[PDB]
Amino acid sequence: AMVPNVVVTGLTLVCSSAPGPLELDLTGDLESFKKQSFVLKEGVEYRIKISFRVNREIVSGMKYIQHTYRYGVYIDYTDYMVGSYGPRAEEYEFLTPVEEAPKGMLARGSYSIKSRFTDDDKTDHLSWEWNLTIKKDW
Repeated sequence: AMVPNVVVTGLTLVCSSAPGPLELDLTGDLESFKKQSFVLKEGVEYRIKISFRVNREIVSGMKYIQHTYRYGVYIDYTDYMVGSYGPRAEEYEFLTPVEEAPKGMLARGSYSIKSRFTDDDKTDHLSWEWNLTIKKDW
């Protein structure tokens, strides 16, 4: 111990009509993501996929949280129940239900997302910030 129990490894934006992969390596330098962004075409359906491993013991009440900002203004809170996961060699993948990108010129542009992977004990398994850009086109 300081053998971590949970290691959050990746964020993926799942979108069938995206021209390429939208992935964050969460084992890297988390700061660099603030000077990067993922593009989504306005109005499209997507899901967020969180890749994580459990090394030692059963974690209950896992939870994925997203705080969404536009120019530093707080505009949405979304949390998803992830559930209970036991230790395993193979990484787990949590997928959100379907979300939809907003639509219209006024809703276009870059949004800031503060992500948190936590649980019933409020453990900070991993906290990170990334950007989502909504455009007219890919």
